[PDB]
Amino acid sequence: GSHMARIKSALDNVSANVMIADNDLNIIYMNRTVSEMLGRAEADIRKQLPNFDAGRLMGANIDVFHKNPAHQRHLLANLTGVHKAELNLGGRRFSLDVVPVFNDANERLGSAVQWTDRTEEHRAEQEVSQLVQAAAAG
Amino acid sequence: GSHMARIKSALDNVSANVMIADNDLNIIYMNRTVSEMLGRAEADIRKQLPNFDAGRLMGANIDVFHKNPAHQRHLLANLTGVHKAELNLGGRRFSLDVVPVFNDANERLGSAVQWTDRTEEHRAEQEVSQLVQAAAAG
Ligand code: HEM
Ligand code: HEM
Ligand SMILES: [C-]#N
Ligand SMILES: [C-]#N
Repeated sequence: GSHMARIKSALDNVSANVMIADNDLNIIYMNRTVSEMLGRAEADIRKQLPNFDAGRLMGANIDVFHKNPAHQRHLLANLTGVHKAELNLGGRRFSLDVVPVFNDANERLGSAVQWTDRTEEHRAEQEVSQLVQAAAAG
Repeated sequence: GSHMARIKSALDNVSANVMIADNDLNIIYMNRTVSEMLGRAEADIRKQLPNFDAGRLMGANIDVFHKNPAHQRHLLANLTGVHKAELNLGGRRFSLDVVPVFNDANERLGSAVQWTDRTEEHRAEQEVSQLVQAAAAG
């Protein structure tokens, strides 16, 4: 359907990482920003997920990527509003934001995930964290 | 005990917002950074929590601040590693990171929370989020 055209228009060049999987968890869209970023980080990511091929991403099922794919599968299948969480990707830390997406006829197209790098914030936290616990007890 | 001295030394001037409550949820420490920041944001915060008095913070019980204080109370009481979440504070968005803290004799002193502003990231997410859902269905 032409939902796909509207999507490319609105997101293709926006500043955010954006990716969409269908109801089968098949990647059916990814914007330029996220495409560039996953390109660079491929080797680093491969250390974590040996199967990750950046160039083989469209069409891909994202189960491969998930520790227990059954868990996202359920999660997604019930998502109603936004889900907020974090992931490690290639030793970098991202906040992830997932929302379901629907066509004009309110059918569910799938799920939109948006990744925001927060590696620095996250390392800082780790520091302050151990620094505090070190101080509290020599 | 002198755990308190080591804490002030290590954290008083560090770049992070840091605050510690005891096993009773009484604020027993707050660093300079978080003190300055909560000062500024007091009026904004008061819109959300009418009781919030910035200047009356040491000694304060943080139940007042929590929607169902019973929930953090349980949470904290079982915390073993780090807890990561988010909060609204005075219409600003913060990532929060909570770790238990212990003295030299492994007694539990209480809980250390660290707040990291992510209002901008969070508004961006909201945008991209609705932008996507708008595009997917006119
Ligand atoms: C539309 C695309 C995708 C969606 C909708 C999706 C969905 C999700 C969701 C909902 C979570 C929730 C974590 C939680 O709350 O427990 C998650 C975690 C995670 N995702 Fe994805 N994912 C997608 C693509 C990817 C890709 C491309 C990767 C890696 C290349 C990936 C790797 C991970 C990792 C490492 C986690 C952390 C927990 C785990 O490994 O199971 N995801 N994902
Ligand atoms: C040592 C100090 C504090 C600790 C350890 C503490 C602990 C917590 C924890 C563990 C959560 C978890 C949220 C979740 O996962 O459901 C939370 C949420 C929250 N905290 Fe705190 N808090 C502290 C001080 C404060 C202060 C000073 C405020 C406001 C002035 C505050 C306001 C909130 C708010 C608004 C939430 C969101 C959910 C709710 O309102 O119950 N906290 N807090
Ligand atoms: C998927 N994150
Ligand atoms: C409390 N955050």
